[PDB]
Amino acid sequence: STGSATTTPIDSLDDAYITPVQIGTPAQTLNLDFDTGSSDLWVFSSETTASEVDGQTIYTPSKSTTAKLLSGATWSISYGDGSSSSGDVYTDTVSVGGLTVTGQAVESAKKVSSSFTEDSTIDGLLGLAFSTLNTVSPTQQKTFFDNAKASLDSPVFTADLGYHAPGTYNFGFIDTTAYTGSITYTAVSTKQGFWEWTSTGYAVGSGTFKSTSIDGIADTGTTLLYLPATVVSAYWAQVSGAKSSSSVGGYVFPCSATLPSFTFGVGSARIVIPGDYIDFGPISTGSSSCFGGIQSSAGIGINIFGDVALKAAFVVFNGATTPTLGFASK
Ligand SMILES: NCc1ccc(C(F)(F)F)cc1
Ligand SMILES: NCc1ccc(C(F)(F)F)cc1
Repeated sequence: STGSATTTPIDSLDDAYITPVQIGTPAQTLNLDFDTGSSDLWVFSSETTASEVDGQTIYTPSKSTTAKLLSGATWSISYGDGSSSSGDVYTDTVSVGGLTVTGQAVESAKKVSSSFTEDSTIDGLLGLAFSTLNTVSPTQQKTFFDNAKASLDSPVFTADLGYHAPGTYNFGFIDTTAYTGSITYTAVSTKQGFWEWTSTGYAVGSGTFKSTSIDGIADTGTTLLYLPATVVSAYWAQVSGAKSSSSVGGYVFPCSATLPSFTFGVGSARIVIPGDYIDFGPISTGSSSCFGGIQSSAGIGINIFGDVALKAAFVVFNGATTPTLGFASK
């Protein structure tokens, strides 16, 4: 079987993407953030503290004839940006774009951090990293992808994120009309639970390509591109007036500047990120300083190929027994 769902940016900056997901019987439709950097499916629910809910659609297990409380199970998660949430665990039927999994662990948030409360358009997260990162205790739970793997025509899903436009998550098949040229596959390390791979280098604008290994993770749940300080400094040096601001927490640049493109290597192939993708707009309403989409990973400890990079490509997450990542131009 297969599944296919449209994913839509939540705002005009492509800060995140939401995808409708059907949970329960009868279906309750929630808009979830598909996150290949985490492995928990958690939702705002009727059990969430009422003051921590501001416009979200909530999952109500008591109205689902297929929901079962997973006795004694709890979950607690903290994301790399400081966000967190926690609660209890149900099992229920979950469907994405026609692809149905029964007995999926649905983690019901009793408490959420402020950053989720303020994001009225995101009803929860759907983790798509490896199940070793799932936070359910005492019994670890499998991701939606892991549960679906057996019935999928092919153990893959693909991410086709749009620039200021809707995109597609496909499960179980590779749409050969969605990209140009060939798909270049590269090896994945699962030792930390992430879709971790090694990029073969980079180029700034029309400059020479610098062959150098950059280890990082493919993370649809992170907005920006986080790279080593040496790379990020070489990019922003080509933007007149750009500077790293400690008060802002990263590189900013004059909104009137034109940004050079950024190329990253996948094996022998090259993925070009247009300079317009790196502009994340004024740091405050009316400001003439704009926030950059390429930032240093030094404070983070891991390099992150977030949405800025991934939306420049058609990306195959190959969940075969030896997993690989595929990249194609589009
Ligand atoms: N998108 C989920 C996520 C969030 C943070 C991290 C970090 F910061 F730990 F690398 C990885 C993955
Ligand atoms: N990387 C996971 C993640 C995704 C979204 C959010 C936000 F924006 F909703 F706070 C935080 C953390």
